[PDB]
Amino acid sequence: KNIFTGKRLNIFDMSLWDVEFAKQLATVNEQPLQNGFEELIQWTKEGKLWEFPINNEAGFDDDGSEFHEHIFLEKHLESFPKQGPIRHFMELVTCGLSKNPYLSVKQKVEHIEWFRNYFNEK
Amino acid sequence: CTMIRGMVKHRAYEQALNLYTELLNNRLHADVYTFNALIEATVCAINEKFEEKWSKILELLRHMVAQKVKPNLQTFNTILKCLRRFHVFARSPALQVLREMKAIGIEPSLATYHHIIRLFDQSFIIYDIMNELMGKRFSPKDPDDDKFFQSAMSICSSLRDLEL
Amino acid sequence: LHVDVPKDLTKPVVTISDEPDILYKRLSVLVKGHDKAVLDSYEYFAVLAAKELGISIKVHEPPRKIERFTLRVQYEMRTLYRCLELEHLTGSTADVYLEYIQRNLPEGVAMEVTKTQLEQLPEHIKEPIW
Amino acid sequence: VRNPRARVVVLRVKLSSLNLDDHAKKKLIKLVGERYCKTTDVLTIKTDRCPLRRQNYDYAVYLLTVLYHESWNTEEWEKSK
Amino acid sequence: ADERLRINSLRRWRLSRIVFRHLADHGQLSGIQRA
Repeated sequence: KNIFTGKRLNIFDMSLWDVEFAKQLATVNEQPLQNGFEELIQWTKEGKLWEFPINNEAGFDDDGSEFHEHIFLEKHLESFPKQGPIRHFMELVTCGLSKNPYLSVKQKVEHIEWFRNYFNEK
Repeated sequence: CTMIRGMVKHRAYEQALNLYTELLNNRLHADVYTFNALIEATVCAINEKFEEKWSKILELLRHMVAQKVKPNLQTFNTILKCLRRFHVFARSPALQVLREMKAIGIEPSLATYHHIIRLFDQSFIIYDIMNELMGKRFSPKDPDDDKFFQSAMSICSSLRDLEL
Repeated sequence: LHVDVPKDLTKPVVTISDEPDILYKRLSVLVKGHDKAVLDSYEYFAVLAAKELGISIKVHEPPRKIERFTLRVQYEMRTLYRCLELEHLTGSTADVYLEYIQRNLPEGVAMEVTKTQLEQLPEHIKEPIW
Repeated sequence: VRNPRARVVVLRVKLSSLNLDDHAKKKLIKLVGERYCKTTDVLTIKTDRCPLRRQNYDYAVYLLTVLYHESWNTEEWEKSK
Repeated sequence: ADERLRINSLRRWRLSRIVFRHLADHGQLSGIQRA
């Protein structure tokens, strides 16, 4: 008969220490690289190599913004003159900013706020 | 608990045990790793025979069930590693440890079989251990798992049996 | 390996999700390189791989360009092109094929892949607003 | 890996597939201007304003949506054709 | 900088020619051959 049948104890039925315990567990299967595919796999797991198929906007999300924040920036013009020549200048400014693909929403908003300030001192 | 674990980690078994008794006197409860530390300390304690050391380990297990702490893989593996130090007298207790480890539902690791094989090698269990392990895929569960195959092959060398 | 072989191999996990996949009418792959032989070998590789992946592929050669400039000492750049138009492939087939051929992209060869996804009208455009 | 040219998205739809009447088709065509090719009956909206590509795709869909709705609308000045 | 741009609103290898030649002439600049 197998060793798996027989008498048993019958006793029971059904921080830093953890970190280093897991790091020591990692060493159990820590072998040297066995070929080139394994090297590429290890590098991409480490974040070394590019992801394929290549995504030209990988790792970039523009702060999760949506298009209507980039195209419709006229809600930042509420505190300005609504019908004078600053309305003209600032509406055209925000039209310019809405066509800028290189800036995020935050920089555009800060720029609009700077004009807010500058006109208010003046 | 942390003092106990570090205390054993640096081989200070006697006052490790004394501080455990102090812990009990303060009506406090110990953690599984602390119990494993304490088992290792009990076995490495000097001037005691096999039987009283085994009784002390059993007493520790009765405490384990007393404070509602459930044993895990590391506890049984430590028990078997300690039992390795007592050669022939420890064989049936090691087998009983393995059977209880299965009955509780804790899957044996590679380190378990490493300890068992090295304990009995001082030998036909390897047939059974292997007939269990054939076809199975394993994961790192014990630091000593990497020592299995080596020890396993040693048996094959000692037994001069090629099919193993 | 003649006797010593791996007993079993852990195939990668490919789970059939529940979402519908993108459909591509066309997938045009414009590879630009400084060497015609490199582009010819890459064309052979890509076309073969498409054949064993079942994807319908056609190849043509867009005209080469030269950029000449002078410092008299006159230097030259040649750019040669190869266009691989794949047709009627799903999102996953396209994705795996592109991963393969981009990981196997040789030196000095840049890639431009245009993907022509197929979509249906938004529900806002099936009828006018009343 | 960043290439600024990857944000561009091009939406192409044949106007015959849009539920348009005569007035709506006329209005749509002479709204879009050169984006519509008479030979092919295809309207092509190229969006590159937004940094990302998902944002430009959403903007293109939004443009087509508003274009359809404003072509199917008859203002007061529309009376004096 | 940005302040300067705002007030305004309110109103190939980057090497020396010779170092280019040595790298270009030695084949160290990819794709740049001599006509």
